[PDB]
Amino acid sequence: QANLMRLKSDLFNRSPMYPGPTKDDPLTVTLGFTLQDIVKVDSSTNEVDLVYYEQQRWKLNSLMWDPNEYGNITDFRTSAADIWTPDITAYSSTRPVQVLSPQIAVVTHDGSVMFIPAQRLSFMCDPTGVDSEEGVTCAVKFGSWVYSGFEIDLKTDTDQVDLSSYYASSKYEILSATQTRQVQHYSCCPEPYIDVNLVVKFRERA
Amino acid sequence: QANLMRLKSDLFNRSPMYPGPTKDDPLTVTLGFTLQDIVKVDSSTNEVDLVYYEQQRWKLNSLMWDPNEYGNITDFRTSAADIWTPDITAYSSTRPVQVLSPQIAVVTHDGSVMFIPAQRLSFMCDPTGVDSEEGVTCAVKFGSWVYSGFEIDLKTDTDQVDLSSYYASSKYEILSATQTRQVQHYSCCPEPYIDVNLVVKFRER
Amino acid sequence: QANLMRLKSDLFNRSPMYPGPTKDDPLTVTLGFTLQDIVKVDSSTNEVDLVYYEQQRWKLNSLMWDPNEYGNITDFRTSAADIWTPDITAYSSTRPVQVLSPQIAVVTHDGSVMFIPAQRLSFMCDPTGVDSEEGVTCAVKFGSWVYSGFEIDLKTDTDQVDLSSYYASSKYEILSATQTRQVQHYSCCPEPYIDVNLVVKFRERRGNGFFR
Amino acid sequence: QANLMRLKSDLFNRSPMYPGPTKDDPLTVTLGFTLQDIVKVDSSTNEVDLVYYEQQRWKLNSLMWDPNEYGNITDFRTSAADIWTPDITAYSSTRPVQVLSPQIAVVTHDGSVMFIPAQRLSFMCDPTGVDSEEGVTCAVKFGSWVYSGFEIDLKTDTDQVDLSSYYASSKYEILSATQTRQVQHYSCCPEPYIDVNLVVKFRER
Amino acid sequence: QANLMRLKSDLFNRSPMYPGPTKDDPLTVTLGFTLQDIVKVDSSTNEVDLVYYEQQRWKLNSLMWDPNEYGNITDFRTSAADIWTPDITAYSSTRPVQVLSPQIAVVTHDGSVMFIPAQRLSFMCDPTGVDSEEGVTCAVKFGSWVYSGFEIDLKTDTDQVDLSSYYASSKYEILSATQTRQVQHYSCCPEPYIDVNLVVKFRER
Ligand SMILES: O=c1c(CCCO)ccc2n1C[C@@H]1CNC[C@H]2C1
Ligand SMILES: O=c1c(CCCO)ccc2n1C[C@@H]1CNC[C@H]2C1
Ligand SMILES: O=c1c(CCCO)ccc2n1C[C@@H]1CNC[C@H]2C1
Ligand SMILES: O=c1c(CCCO)ccc2n1C[C@@H]1CNC[C@H]2C1
Ligand SMILES: O=c1c(CCCO)ccc2n1C[C@@H]1CNC[C@H]2C1
Ligand SMILES: *[C@@H]1O[C@H](CO)[C@@H](O)[C@H](O)[C@H]1NC(C)=O
Ligand SMILES: *[C@@H]1O[C@H](CO)[C@@H](O)[C@H](O)[C@H]1NC(C)=O
Ligand SMILES: *[C@@H]1O[C@H](CO)[C@@H](O)[C@H](O)[C@H]1NC(C)=O
Ligand SMILES: *[C@@H]1O[C@H](CO)[C@@H](O)[C@H](O)[C@H]1NC(C)=O
Ligand SMILES: *[C@@H]1O[C@H](CO)[C@@H](O)[C@H](O)[C@H]1NC(C)=O
Ligand SMILES: [Cl-]
Ligand SMILES: [Cl-]
Ligand SMILES: [Cl-]
Ligand SMILES: [Cl-]
Ligand SMILES: [Cl-]
Ligand SMILES: [K+]
Ligand SMILES: [K+]
Ligand SMILES: [K+]
Ligand SMILES: [K+]
Ligand SMILES: [K+]
Repeated sequence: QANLMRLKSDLFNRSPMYPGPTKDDPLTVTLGFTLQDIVKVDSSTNEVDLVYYEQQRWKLNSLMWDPNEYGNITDFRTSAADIWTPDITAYSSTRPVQVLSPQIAVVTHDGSVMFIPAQRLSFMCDPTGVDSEEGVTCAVKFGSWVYSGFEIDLKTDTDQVDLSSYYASSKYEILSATQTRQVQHYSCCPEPYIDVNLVVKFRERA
Repeated sequence: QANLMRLKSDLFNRSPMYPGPTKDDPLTVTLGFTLQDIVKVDSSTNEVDLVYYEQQRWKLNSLMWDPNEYGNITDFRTSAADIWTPDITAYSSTRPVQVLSPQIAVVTHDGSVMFIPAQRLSFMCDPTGVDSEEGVTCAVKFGSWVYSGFEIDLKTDTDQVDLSSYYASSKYEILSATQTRQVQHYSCCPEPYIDVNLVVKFRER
Repeated sequence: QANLMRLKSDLFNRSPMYPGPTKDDPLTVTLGFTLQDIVKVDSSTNEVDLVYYEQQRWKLNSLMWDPNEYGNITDFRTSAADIWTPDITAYSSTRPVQVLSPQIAVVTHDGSVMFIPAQRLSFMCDPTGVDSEEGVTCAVKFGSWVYSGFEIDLKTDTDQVDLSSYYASSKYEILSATQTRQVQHYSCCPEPYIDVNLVVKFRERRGNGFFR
Repeated sequence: QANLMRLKSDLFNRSPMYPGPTKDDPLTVTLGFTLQDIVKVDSSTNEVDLVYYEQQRWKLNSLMWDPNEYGNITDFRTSAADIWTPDITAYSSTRPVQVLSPQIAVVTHDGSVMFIPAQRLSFMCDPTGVDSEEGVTCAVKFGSWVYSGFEIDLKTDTDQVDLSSYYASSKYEILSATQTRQVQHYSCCPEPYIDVNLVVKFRER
Repeated sequence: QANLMRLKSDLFNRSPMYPGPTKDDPLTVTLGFTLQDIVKVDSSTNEVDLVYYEQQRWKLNSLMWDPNEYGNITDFRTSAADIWTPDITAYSSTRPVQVLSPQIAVVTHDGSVMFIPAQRLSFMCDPTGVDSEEGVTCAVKFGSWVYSGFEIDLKTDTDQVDLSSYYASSKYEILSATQTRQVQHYSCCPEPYIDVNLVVKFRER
C-alpha cells in the first residue's frame, strides 16, 4: 500500500546508508533476554546450548518521519538488511549463533527501532554438578565486538531475564536468570567496552 | 512462452514489491499441515524432529490480472523470491528449519497465492513415555514472528492435520494430530498475536 | 572464444529467461539413475543415505540455434544457473539433498538439454532385516514439487536402474533397482502429479549366496 | 598499485568471460596432490576422510599480457571468481568437499594459471584391514564432470603424490600414494573422459 | 553522520579496490592470538578444536586521510567487505574455520587497519598424554596461502599468546602458548613463505 511504499522509498532509496555510531553521535542499545530453553549440556567439552530471543532497541534521528505526511503511519515492519543493526556478540560462543526467527525489525516514527532475533547459542559453561540440588551457575556477555562505550552504550530495563516462556518440560530447571550492564577492558584498546552479562543458575529438573 | 513472460514483466518489473500488510490493509493467511514423519526423538535434550509440508494461502489485490489481456493465463508458478511471503515461524524450534522443497509458489489471477514448503523441524518436546500404550503429547505454535493480529490473522480450513502421507514404517504411530487457531500475548507488546497450535499425540509403533 | 561467446550472448542476454512450462506449452523430462553407493542405514530413525547421479533431459524451442550462424557449434557446456531446470524433488527426503557435482548442463542446437547432478539423499526407509539373506526393499518418488502432469510429464528410457558403477566394497550389496513412471494425487489439488519411483532391494554385504 | 589495477581492469572489465574450453579450443589441466592427512575412517559406512591440496595448472591466450605495458608485472594474485576454473570433481565423494584455503589463483603473463585449493574429502573406501601390517588400499578418480578428452585433457608432472607435508602424528601412515592418468567411457556420452586416479595404501601408525 | 559518510564515499566509491600487495609494494601484517578455549580433543582422529581471536594489523597509503578535511575523524569502523584483508590461513586445519565475530574492521587516518576475527579452528594435533602432568604440545602455522615473503611479511608484537581471557573452567589448562615468526618453503615454488607458528602445551585440568 501506497503510503508505506512512499515512506520506505524516502527513508531507504533517497539517502545514503547510516555509517553506524561515532564518538560525536553515540547510541544506547537496550537489551533484554527471553530464555526459552537450556537444550543441551556437554560435560566432555564444557559447552551449554541456550535457545532465547534477544530484544534490541535503539533510536536514529535519520529514521524519523512525520506520520501526517504518510497517511498517519506510526511504525512499519522492514527487512533488517534495510537498516543498520548493532553488532551484539556473545563473547564466549563456541559455534556460530544459529538464527531461529525472520530478520525483520519494526521502525517507529520517532526513529526508534526494535529487533527481536531468536538464537541458539553454544557457549563456555562447566555443567559439573547440574545433577545436584544447588545446580550450576554459567554466564555469557553480550555486547558490541568493535565499538567501545564511547560509541555504543547498553542498558537493560530490568535485571530479571524474562522466564515467562521458559519450556516447562526442559531437562533443566531455572533457579535464577539475571541480565546486568557491565564494563570490561581488553588488551588491544584503552577504552571501556559495555556488555550485558547473562547469568543463569540451573539444575536437572535433583 | 510469450504471454506468461509479459504477465511476469508487468507484475514484477513495474511496481515496487508489496511492503507487507498493515493495520489499514491486513491479511489473513490460511495454514494447514501434512505430517510425513516423526523422524527422531532425543530423550537427552527433549527435542523431536518432524518432516512435514505446510500449505500457506493469502491474497493480494496487487497480484491481480485480467486473463483476457494475457492469453487466458489463469495462474502461474513463480520463484518465492519474486513475491512477498508471510514470516510464519515455529515458536519453539531448537534449530533453523531445513528446507526440503523448491521455493516456488503458484499465483492465481484473483491475486491469491499458494505456497507449500516442505520442512524438517527440531522442536521442544519431552518424549518420556512414548514407549507406553498412552504415548506422549507435544505441541508447537506457528505464527508471524513480527506482525500482530492487526496485520496478519490466521485460519485453518480444518483442525485435522492431514495424515494421508504419514510414513507407514515410521518408528512412531500418530494417535492424533490437530492444528488450531490461538491468540497469545508477549512481554514486548500489548497487541494479540495469532498462531496455529500443532498438537501431536504419538507412541512407538 | 568468439563464436561460443556470441551464441551465449544471443541465447541468454536478449530475451527474459524461459518462465517454465505451462498447460499450453508442456514438457517431458526424461530421468534415469546411476546408483553409486548405499552409504548408511539408520535403524533408530528409518533413514537411509544413497549416493547417485541423476540424468535429466528436456527440450526447449527457445534454446535452438543454427550452427551455421555460430561457427558450426552444435552444443556447449553452461552453468545450470543460465537456464531453466526442472524442480525434480525427492518426496520422502528427511534432509536437504547434498550436491556432489558441478552445476553444469550441456545444451544442443536442437534446444535439447542434458544435466547430470550427483546427489547424496537421506530418505524414509525401514532397514529392519537388511542383515538377512533376503534383505529389504525401500522406495522414494522423484517428481516436480509444483507442476502437475499438465505442465511436466516424466519418462524413463528404461525401468532398469544403472548398477554397473555401484561401489563394489559398499557395506550394502544391491540386489536390484527399478525406476518406474507413476501417477499420484495430493489433497491440495485435483490434477495428476507424475513421479519416477526409485525402488532399491539391498542387504548387508557378508561370501553369502543370493538364493530366493 | 597503479600498474596492477590497470592490468586487472584491462583483463577483466573489457571482454565477456571466457566460455570454457571447446573442441576447437581445448585445454590441458595439470593436476598433482599434496596429501596432508588421512583424518578419519568410518567402518560403519566405508567412508574415509582425506585432507590434501590439489595443484591445478592451465593456460589461456585470453589471460596473456606484455609485462612492458604494465610496469614489468609478470604475474598477479586474483580471486578465483575473476577467472574460469576447471570443474575437477572427485567421482566417489560421499559429501560435498569442504574448502580449507582462500579462493585465490596466480595468473602469469603467458596466460598460465596456477590454483592450489585445500580440501577435506569424504570418499568411498572400505578400511577393513587398516590395523594390519599390509594395511588397505583405497582409490578415488578426479576429472572434469562435464568435459570429454576433446575439450579437457589432464596430465600429471609426476605419478608420486607429494608426501613432504604428511602429518607425522596422523593415526594413519602412508605405505604408498600414486596419481595416474586414465581414460574411460560413460553410458551417457560418446567421447572418452580423462581422470587422475589417486591410489593410497595406508595402515594404522 | 555527514563527515563519516563523506569520508567513506571518498575512500571507497572513487578508486578501484586495492589489488593486494606486490613485489614492488609489499606489506607486513602483524599477527597475535588471544586463546579463549581448548574446546575439544578427538583422540580417534588427532583433531583439536581451539576458540581464539586473531588480531591482524597492516597499513595502506590508499586508506590515508587528513582528519581536518573530515570533521576531525581519526578512525572509523567498516565492514571487512569494504577493504582488502589478508588471506591468513591455518596450514593444518581439518575443517573450514567457523567465524564467531562480526566482520568489521577499524581504519585509522594514517591508513592503518586493525581486524580481530574470532574463530573456532579444528587442526591436526595428537592429544595422547594430555591426561598426564607433562601434557602435550600441538602447533599450527598461520600465513598467506598465496603470497610469498616478497609480497606479505609477518611479525608479532610479542611471542607470548594472550591468555588474559582463557576460560577458567576449560577441560584443559595451558602450560605455555607462543606465537613465533618462521620461514617455510613448499614444493610448487622456490620463494620463502612466512608464517606465525602457534605452539600450545596443555593438559587436563
Ligand atoms: O575487534 C575489535 C575492535 C575493532 C578493531 C580494533 O580497533 C575493537 C576492540 C576489540 N575488538 C575485538 C575483541 C572483542 N571486543 C573488544 C576488543 C577485543
Ligand atoms: O520480533 C517481534 C516483533 C517485531 C519487533 C518489535 O515490534 C513484534 C512482536 C514480537 N516479536 C518477537 C517475539 C515473538 N513474536 C511475538 C513478539 C515476541
Ligand atoms: O507446492 C505444491 C504445488 C504448488 C503450490 C499450489 O498450487 C502444487 C501441488 C503440490 N505442491 C506441494 C505438494 C507436493 N507436490 C504435489 C502437491 C502437494
Ligand atoms: O554431466 C555429465 C556430462 C554433461 C551432460 C551431458 O552431455 C557429460 C559426461 C558425463 N556427465 C556426468 C557423469 C560424470 N562425468 C562423466 C559423464 C557421466
Ligand atoms: O596456492 C598457493 C600459491 C598460489 C598459486 C601458485 O602460484 C602459491 C604458493 C603456495 N600455494 C598453496 C600452498 C600453501 N601455500 C604455499 C604454497 C603451497
Ligand atoms: C489521518 O488522520 C486524520 C485525523 O484523524 C484524518 O483526517 C485522515 O483521514 C487520516 N487518514 C488515514 C487513516 O488514512
Ligand atoms: C481465450 O478465451 C476465449 C473465450 O472462450 C477464446 O474464444 C479465445 O480463443 C481464447 N484465446 C486464447 C487461448 O488466446
Ligand atoms: C564450418 O563448416 C565448414 C566445414 O564443413 C568450414 O569450411 C567452415 O570454415 C566452418 N567454420 C568454422 C569457423 O570452423
Ligand atoms: C621496468 O624495466 C626496466 C629495467 O629493465 C626499468 O628501466 C623500469 O623502470 C622498470 N620498472 C617500471 C616500473 O617500468
Ligand atoms: C576540530 O578541532 C578543532 C581544534 O580542537 C576545533 O576548533 C574544531 O571546531 C573541531 N571540529 C569538530 C569537532 O567538528
Ligand atoms: Cl539505518
Ligand atoms: Cl508480492
Ligand atoms: Cl532456459
Ligand atoms: Cl578466464
Ligand atoms: Cl582496501
Ligand atoms: K543490518
Ligand atoms: K519472498
Ligand atoms: K536453473
Ligand atoms: K571460477
Ligand atoms: K575483504
